[PDB]
Amino acid sequence: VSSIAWGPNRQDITESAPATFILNEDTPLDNSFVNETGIDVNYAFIKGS
Amino acid sequence: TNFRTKEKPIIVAARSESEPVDVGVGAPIVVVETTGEASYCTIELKSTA
Repeated sequence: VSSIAWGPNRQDITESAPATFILNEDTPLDNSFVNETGIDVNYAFIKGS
Repeated sequence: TNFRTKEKPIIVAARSESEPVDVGVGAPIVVVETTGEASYCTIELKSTA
């Protein structure tokens, strides 16, 4: 992440330290999409109802 | 004894310039070139609109 503002001449730059992150099952999920969608395509199976 | 009368101050050249600031445009400043003799001068402007 870098913070850039209009400096004296034309621009000014103030950066920050980089960081890394990975997304796995250990990462908590808020979902918020809920469920009840027809036709499921997942790692588990292919079930139709 | 020889002398000379004062010169009436007249407007020779006049213009207004605004300094270009990085963030926006600076306030314009009117630059006027004048010649004549006067203890002090009063300058007034009337809008032509």
